Amino acid sequence: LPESFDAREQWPNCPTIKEIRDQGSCGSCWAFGAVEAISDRICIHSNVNVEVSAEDMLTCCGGECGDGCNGGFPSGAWNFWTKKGLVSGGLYNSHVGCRPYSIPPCEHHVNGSRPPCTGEGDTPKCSKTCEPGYSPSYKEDKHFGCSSYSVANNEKEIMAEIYKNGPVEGAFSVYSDFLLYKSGVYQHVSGEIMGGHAIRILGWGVENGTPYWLVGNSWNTDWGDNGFFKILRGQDHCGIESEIVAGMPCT
Ligand SMILES: *[C@]1(C(=O)N[C@H](C(=O)N2CCC[C@H]2C(=O)OC)[C@@H](C)CC)O[C@@H]1C(=O)NCCC
Repeated sequence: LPESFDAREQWPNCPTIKEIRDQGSCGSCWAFGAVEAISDRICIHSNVNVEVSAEDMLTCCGGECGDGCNGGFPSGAWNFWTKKGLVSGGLYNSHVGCRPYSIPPCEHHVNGSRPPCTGEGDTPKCSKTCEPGYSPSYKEDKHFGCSSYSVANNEKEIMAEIYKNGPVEGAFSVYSDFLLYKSGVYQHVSGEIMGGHAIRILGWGVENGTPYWLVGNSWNTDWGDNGFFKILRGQDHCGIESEIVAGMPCT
């Protein structure tokens, strides 16, 4: 395996890999890490480009994935993709796809022009219909996964999975010092625990002798490094290597 790897550069024909979304004032990271990676993989293994609906995942999976805006289970999300499939749907107010995200973007621990985020956000309804004007129907717009699996807590295996099949979803413990991340390789040194956070791992590298994972967060582009961040790799730091999940699209 190479010393560094950036899925954005390796798969130029898949622009979703470079995208950063905004989960808004809702604990839907579990859903975002999943639909983002799934969007990437649909493109990688179908060379079609689809903005997979975070809304569909968040609202219609149900108990199998956890508790909507109150948190969820990454592996459960990929299961939903293989069982019920996912329709398309872009950013809030984009009118792109069957079910665009319904929760407004906000400022995640940074100052900006958008309203500040509020942890208080209710899970939107599961509506099996597409926005007006969109075709085909909800049922016909479903994209299915044909496998859902969990990658072992093994650096090399995780790198191999990304190298061959594309970005994966992962999760780690977020402490307050992570909230102010701006650059460099993140390593937890202080701060109260905020909770578990699901994200998208799209590569790896070494910065100043420090091995890291290239990760895309779902807190918009003005947080961190243009929406992305790097975290220590190889020591299951904050559990970053302990909950890796992925899957392959049908056909
Ligand atoms: C993962 C999750 O969404 N985490 C939270 C979060 O990202 N936000 C909620 C409101 C807007 C976000 C923010 O800006 O937080 C600062 C927080 C708690 C993480 C830092 O609860 C979700 C998950 O599904 N839980 C289980 C772990 C996989």
